[PDB]
Amino acid sequence: HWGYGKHNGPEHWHKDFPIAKGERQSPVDIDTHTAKYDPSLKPLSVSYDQATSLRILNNGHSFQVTFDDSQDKAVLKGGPLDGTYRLLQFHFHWGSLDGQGSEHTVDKKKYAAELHLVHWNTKYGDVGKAVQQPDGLAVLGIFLKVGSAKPGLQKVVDVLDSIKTEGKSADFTNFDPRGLLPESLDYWTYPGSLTTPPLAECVTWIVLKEPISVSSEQVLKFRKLNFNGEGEPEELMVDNWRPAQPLKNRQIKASFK
Ligand SMILES: NS(=O)(=O)c1ccc(NC(=O)Nc2ccc(F)cc2)cc1
Ligand SMILES: [Zn+2]
Repeated sequence: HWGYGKHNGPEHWHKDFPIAKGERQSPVDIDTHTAKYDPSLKPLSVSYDQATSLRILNNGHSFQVTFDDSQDKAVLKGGPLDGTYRLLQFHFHWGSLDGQGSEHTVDKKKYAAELHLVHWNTKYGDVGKAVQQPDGLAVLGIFLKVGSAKPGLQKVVDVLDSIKTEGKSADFTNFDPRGLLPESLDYWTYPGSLTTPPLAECVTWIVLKEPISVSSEQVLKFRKLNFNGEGEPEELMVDNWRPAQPLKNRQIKASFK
């Protein structure tokens, strides 16, 4: 099926998911001097104090930390959003080299990785229903640059050895995702899509201005994961990012000046 290689990568996805060429595809380049400050945008409300992490898992295209989304526990609200969105999972996209790896870009600049905190609109009842709606998901995107270590990321780094290959998972309870956030919650926002198949056009994107810094040792451990399953020819899980897509008839709004 689909992946990030030369014969199944982003240039191939449209054949099984024709919405790949749709009108609100993600990621995009954020042109900072074309994004307009919108003074009617509210501050984001990130309420993660009650977050309950469950598992960490290699799904053959990234690794994901999953949360209990059966109650309002870890929710995103405010910003451009109406209503309440529950945190379901987070995952990353990263490169083979530090100059590439993010999905969104900023004035064509690529960061070393990008964190996606995936939330779904509780008015649709379950995530499967939400992905069929134009306002079903809100993904909070955070850029990673290589510099100083991110202490809140180390517990994730520590366990990646135990989920090296596709299909492996581990208990990952009591993880606090607040340790992955930068200081500022200033943000760009636009309407877009999932960046992996099925590429559904169901996402309000909220991309934070301020990257987090992670150490070279931390991102190196990302690069030691495998796309393949156990026992099969080792292909390093690197460059699992979709490139920027046409902005088409969309405006990116900034919450800052
Ligand atoms: N890389 S991204 O845009 O943040 C993203 C987030 C979520 C998905 N996929 C997803 O959530 N699928 C899903 C559908 C129904 C379910 F019940 C659960 C998951 C794909 C890309
Ligand atoms: Zn993602």
